[PDB]
Amino acid sequence: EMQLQQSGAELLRPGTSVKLSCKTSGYIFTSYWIHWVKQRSGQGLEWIARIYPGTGSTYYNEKFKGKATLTADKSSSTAYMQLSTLKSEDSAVYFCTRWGFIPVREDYVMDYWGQGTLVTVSSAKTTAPSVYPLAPVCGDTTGSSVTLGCLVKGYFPEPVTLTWNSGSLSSGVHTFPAVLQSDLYTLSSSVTVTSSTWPSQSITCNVAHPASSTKVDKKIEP
Amino acid sequence: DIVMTQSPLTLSVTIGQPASISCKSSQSLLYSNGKTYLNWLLQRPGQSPKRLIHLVSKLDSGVPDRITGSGSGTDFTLKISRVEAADLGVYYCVQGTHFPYTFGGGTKLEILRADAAPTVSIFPPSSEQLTSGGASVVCFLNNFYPKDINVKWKIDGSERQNGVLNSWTDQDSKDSTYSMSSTLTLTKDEYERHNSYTCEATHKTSTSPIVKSFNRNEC
Ligand SMILES: O=C(O)CNC(=O)CCCP(=O)(O)Oc1ccc([N+](=O)[O-])cc1
Ligand SMILES: [Zn+2]
Ligand SMILES: [Zn+2]
Ligand SMILES: [Zn+2]
Ligand SMILES: [Zn+2]
Ligand SMILES: [Zn+2]
Ligand SMILES: [Zn+2]
Ligand SMILES: [Zn+2]
Repeated sequence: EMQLQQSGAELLRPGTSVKLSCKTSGYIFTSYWIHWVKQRSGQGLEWIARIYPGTGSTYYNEKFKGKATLTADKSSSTAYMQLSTLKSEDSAVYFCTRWGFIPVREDYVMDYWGQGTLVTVSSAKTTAPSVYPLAPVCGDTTGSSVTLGCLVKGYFPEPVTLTWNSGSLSSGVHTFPAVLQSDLYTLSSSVTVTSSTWPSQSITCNVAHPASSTKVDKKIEP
Repeated sequence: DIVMTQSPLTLSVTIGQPASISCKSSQSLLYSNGKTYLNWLLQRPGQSPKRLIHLVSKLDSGVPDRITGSGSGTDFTLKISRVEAADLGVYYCVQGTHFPYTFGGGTKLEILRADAAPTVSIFPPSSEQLTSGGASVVCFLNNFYPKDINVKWKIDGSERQNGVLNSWTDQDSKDSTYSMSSTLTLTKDEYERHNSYTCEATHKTSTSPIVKSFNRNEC
């Protein structure tokens, strides 16, 4: 089982630098090229560079010379990419991938990708979120079914993790993408259960904001 | 660098029907060794991209042969013979013939289903929030199709445009519907000065606006 695990989300101050890691397992690290790809705002992908861990040989997209530096630690099977002097355009998700093109064969083996690392370049302060329970009044959907919600607001930076009943409740759950407004994010999630479940049994919203080491659970009560 | 142009921007197809995506390049992608390094990738919602095709028409291992690729020179096409729900996501063509490697802008494939009217829920501010001097009124419009919808907030009969925060989910794999969240935030003091709070929506499934409201009072 071939796997690439990337480091966690980074919030970087303008003008500073960061080193992202891509830990691999399940294959011979020194025998394949590892490529790094950048993704901005969504549909915008760009190819950065590639390195052959066996020799240290690297090739860079001209645009990224001086911006990206690739290295690889053979003893730990980890590839790294250092980004220098961060600016607005560097806020993006970066992926590492064992692309699979075998130059000698002029053919390909399967591509495996890391999960991606989100980098946020900002000088804005880290702020813990306030979690608010949303119990129905009109948004009860009469009888039969009832929808509840959780409002997470005023935090920075992303991400925040939200589950219901510790992850035990995932059916009929809708978690909306966080939206930034005045240097703070707001996120919400709704969960629909049958009138027979709630309020009889408890429904709790679980929120974690790693950047501020905030872990909060909110019980939705009538 | 080679510019890659994809058409169309979005594709809306019903399950069982065929789909076709085009990718054009500014330079021929024929390498000097006679091979054409044109790849097609799929990025499913919330997932990393995955290669579907290499060398124009060769499928990667484990990729369904419902998918086929063709083309040469500067014109390429990806075709899906019969669309299934798992095909939802964004498709990109990427060329490796000319350094540096470049990608097309992407094409989003959305599953076209039967119209679905929104299930709307409205929530007044929690005691917790009021305590802090803030007041947010939340409206959830769940499981509707098409995605096109207009939401407006009205307080005591007048439209409120300031303080609104909207968010949408991507198309759901499980039922091909969309969901939306709309939050109106005001001070506790102003919140306590009005009576009726209305979440109003405009959607294909109704000739008149879809409404959900509540009147705040005490007892
Ligand atoms: O390098 C050149 O100048 C000559 N060309 C070659 O050697 C062929 C390279 C073919 P390829 O399909 O591996 O190119 C790529 C590599 C990574 C990509 N990605 O998206 O990660 C996208 C395309
Ligand atoms: Zn092949
Ligand atoms: Zn060239
Ligand atoms: Zn050339
Ligand atoms: Zn008034
Ligand atoms: Zn009045
Ligand atoms: Zn009023
Ligand atoms: Zn009044």
